[PDB]
Amino acid sequence: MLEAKFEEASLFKRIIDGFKDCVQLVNFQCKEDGIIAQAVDDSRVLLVSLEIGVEAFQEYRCDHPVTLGMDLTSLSKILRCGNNTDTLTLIADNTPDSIILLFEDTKKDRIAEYSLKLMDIDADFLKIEELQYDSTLSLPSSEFSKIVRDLSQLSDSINIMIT
Amino acid sequence: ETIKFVADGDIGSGSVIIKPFVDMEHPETSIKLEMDQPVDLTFGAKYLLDIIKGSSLSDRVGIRLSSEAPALFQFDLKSGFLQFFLAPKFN
Repeated sequence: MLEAKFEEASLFKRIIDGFKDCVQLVNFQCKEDGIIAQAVDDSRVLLVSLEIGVEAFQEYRCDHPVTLGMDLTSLSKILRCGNNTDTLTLIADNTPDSIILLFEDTKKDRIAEYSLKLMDIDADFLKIEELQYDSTLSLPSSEFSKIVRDLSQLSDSINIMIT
Repeated sequence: ETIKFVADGDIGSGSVIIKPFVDMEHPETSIKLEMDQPVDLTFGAKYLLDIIKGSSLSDRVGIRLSSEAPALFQFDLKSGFLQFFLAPKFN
């Protein structure tokens, strides 16, 4: 029986953008210590791996590992009721047909309750991270944003080279 | 030493060069790099454009590159992360 409270719905909405535009369905594994989710694009050249710990939520309690997989384009439509600054809560039970999404904000007036019906997806979970990589770098995400956006204008094919 | 981004397409070509450095006022705008091996890898722009979406989640992006495996792009959350593994092109 799951109950997980994001302090601001913006966060979760933003996290789903990372999957959307590149993946269709997805299993979300909920366990004592948080949520993990994995998805592979159609051509199988991109994997998206998500992990959210307990500390990222406001409240979080999950007393039983539960997979609730779902259509993301369906889920994002519910997220459009988002506000970004609203206190979003996720509820489930032992073996659930639906996840419940629960919005609230500062005035007691506006508590909306949504419900998305779940699906069966076959979980072929993938652990493909290597120990050693040839090179590691980190830079501002906004800076990276620009380089990719810019070079995408000239070619379908960007080449990274470290020497 | 040097990180180099190159798109060489139909209409023309573009080239960005960045050097690793440490910053004083804002240490979160620094460019970190440790290089065990030279890398030379091509990726589909299509996919990098889906990947960069995660900028809205974290200040920094952590890239791991290898000729042996799919590259890893990571945006860290407060107690969590969002990863993107993308396979480079064969040719």
